[PDB]
Amino acid sequence: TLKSRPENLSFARCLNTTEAKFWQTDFLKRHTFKLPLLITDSQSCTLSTECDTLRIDFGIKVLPVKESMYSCSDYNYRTAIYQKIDEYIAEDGFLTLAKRYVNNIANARFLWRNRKGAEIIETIVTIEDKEYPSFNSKSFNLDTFVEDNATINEIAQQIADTFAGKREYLNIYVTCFVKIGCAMEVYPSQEMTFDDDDKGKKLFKFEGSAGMHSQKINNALRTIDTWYPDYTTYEFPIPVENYGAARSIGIPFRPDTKSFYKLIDRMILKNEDLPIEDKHYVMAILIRGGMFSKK
Amino acid sequence: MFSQILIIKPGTGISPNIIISEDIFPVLHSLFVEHDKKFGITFPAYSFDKKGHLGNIIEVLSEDKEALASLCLEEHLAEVTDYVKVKKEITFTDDYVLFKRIREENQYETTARRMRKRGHTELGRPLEMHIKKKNQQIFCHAYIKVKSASTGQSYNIFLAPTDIKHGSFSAYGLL
Amino acid sequence: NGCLIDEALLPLIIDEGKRKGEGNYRPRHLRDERKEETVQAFLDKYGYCNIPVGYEVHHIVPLSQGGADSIKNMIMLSIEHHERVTEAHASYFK
Repeated sequence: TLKSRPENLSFARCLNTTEAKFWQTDFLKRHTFKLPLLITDSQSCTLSTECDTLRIDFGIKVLPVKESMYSCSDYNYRTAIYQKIDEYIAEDGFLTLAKRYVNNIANARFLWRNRKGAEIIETIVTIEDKEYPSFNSKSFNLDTFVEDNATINEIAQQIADTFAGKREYLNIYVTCFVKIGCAMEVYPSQEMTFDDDDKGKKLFKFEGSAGMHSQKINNALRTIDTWYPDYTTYEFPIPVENYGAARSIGIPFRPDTKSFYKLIDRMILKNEDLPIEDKHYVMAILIRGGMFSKK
Repeated sequence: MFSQILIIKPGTGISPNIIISEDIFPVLHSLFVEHDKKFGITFPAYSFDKKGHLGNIIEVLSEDKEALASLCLEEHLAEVTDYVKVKKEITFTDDYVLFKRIREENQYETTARRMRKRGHTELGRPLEMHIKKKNQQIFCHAYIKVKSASTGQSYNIFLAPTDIKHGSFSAYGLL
Repeated sequence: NGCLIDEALLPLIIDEGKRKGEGNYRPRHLRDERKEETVQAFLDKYGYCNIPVGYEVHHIVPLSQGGADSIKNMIMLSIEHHERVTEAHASYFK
């Protein structure tokens, strides 16, 4: 029997994302070479004349949920969280969330603006040694989740096993191929500049070349949350924040007892059973990680 | 006044203005010139507090119904279907608000060249002032970027609501 | 007719607001309270009823730094110049 959350409770993320990098190349000879693409000057970034493809390389590290809590100043709360997580493993097995994350990877949501107006999009997923067949991201929409692909099932199974208790680590390397066209414009990440003298646009330079932040790709992958109130009114997945917040509507979708804090109170403090949707949401929040401390 | 409603799907990251001015306005202009000047465009989301807020919803209006049927927006827009939503429920409405194009003013160089070509009175120091004041209004209105295929340049077409209900709108669908 | 119209006058106004409000920061209870009648009197004197489209009111010397709300310490100016002066003053003071 518990009364309140501890004065110092926090979690570490179970999905680490490496920063992106841009490598312009040609589609017809993509497995031959790759040329660097640099920021040219209000800065900008455009493909060279003799080039018609853009390639993005990044990686994801997956860690178990149980061994991913940083600080918790209550042994009783720690044991309660442990048994709740074990119950979720016994019931679900972290398979739905793994399928959703793999689906988010497969539809190439992380391209952001560069996804729009692309002739051909291809995504190849590389496990520790082996590789998986190429993904045609043009056939996957941003609204419905496919739970029938064999490769999606395999990668989701591996991710779920690394999540619950089976494996201690996983590393996934993702390469992309987008055929924008010859001498087009790409949109890397933008610096949040602090100097007040000039307010020109500043792009992201990673090892000389361009690329996106890890936070942008993490936010793109995190958008799987559909189990929120008034879903039929809106009908689009949103990212997983505490108070269901977003930026395309500017509305706190969970300003009430559907928020993560009330859910964790009704889950741990009162031991009240919850629907599988709330369990899915609270596991997604735990996977994302953050700081949850009492006042 | 038959109407057809298009929605920009929210949650895709891209701002609706880019989608409007990238693959909605040019194709709409193409079929507007192709179907000989019988359509108009309205934005049922305009709020005005400090700037243009064109918003999410767009609507195309026509006097006839068979004109909208022959427009066939379903197949022409069947490439960005994951970003826009088109409904095949053309009905009759009687609460529309029309929009008229307001005209900007050219910069120093073009106006100076036009003045030298014409009866140049060469009031160089305060001439720009006369245009800049006007621009200080036309720079706080809703606008759409467009790449002119015939001439080869790009501009910033502004628009604002009006109280008129009828008339020949434009080839652009605006008034 | 009382609007910041030319580019090459803004640094003078930023200077005037800069070299006059140093060491005068005061809390809200000591701040001079902005009133809705002073601005209306300003427009009515200057041949207006409502503020023109594309302009926002602005005090040359900020009220937060010992300024006063009156016809003297009041200028109408465009939005872009407004946030430019605002960010310059934020760069100086806070």
